[PDB]
Amino acid sequence: HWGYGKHNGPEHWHKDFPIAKGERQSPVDIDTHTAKYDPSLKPLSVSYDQATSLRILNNGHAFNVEFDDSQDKAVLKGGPLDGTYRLIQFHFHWGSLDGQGSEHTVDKKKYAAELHLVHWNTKYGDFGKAVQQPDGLAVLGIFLKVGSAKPGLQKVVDVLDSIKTKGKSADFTNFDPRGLLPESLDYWTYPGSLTTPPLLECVTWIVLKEPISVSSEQVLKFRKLNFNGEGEPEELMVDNWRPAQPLKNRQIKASFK
Ligand SMILES: [Zn+2]
Repeated sequence: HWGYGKHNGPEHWHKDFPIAKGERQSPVDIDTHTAKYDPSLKPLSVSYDQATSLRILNNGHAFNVEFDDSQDKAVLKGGPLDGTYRLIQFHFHWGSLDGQGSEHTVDKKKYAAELHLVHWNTKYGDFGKAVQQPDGLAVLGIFLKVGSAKPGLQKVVDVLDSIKTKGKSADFTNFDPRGLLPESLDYWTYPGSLTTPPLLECVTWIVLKEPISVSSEQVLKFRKLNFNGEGEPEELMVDNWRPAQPLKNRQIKASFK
């Protein structure tokens, strides 16, 4: 149904998913002049040494790099979080041009793309149970700007030809998500939602302050993916981002001074 076209884009989602107009929707604009340092946040802990990637899938909206989440292999803990959150997948949002593509914004600045590492709270047993809880998910968001290449992204870029169209997948084992992280783990955090239907308000967002750089050639390969299925008219997979939503009765907290 839903997508990012003219006729089915974000501004339409509310008809089928009324929480689209909810109290804790994502993404948001992060105003660096109102987010406040919070000395209570605990250090953040990204433990990806035992991550087992399995497959990469074009779902018609983005591509997901999927992990084995049936044990505590790759987990996020610390920061704002209580307990342990297991990595299930990562995906990106990106633009048709370098001046747009991110979902979150920083002082209204749009980055070229945004990476989402999605993790679910083990206290709820499965992903599908977790998304029904306000503290069910933790999403680590990382901005991408265009400049030098990101070596740890190339293995992703190089498999994209094999998943050009909706419904295609490829084996994608032994990929190390640590190669997608910036140097610093300074972050902003707030409570919000999934940014695609069903838009559930189940996410603790953790948005890193430092972007990673990718090359123009890397991003150009993202933009050659298709929203459509095999043999259908080509619709390039670009501009698969939701714009900023109202902050409402939320505060964005900073991990850093
Ligand atoms: Zn996302």
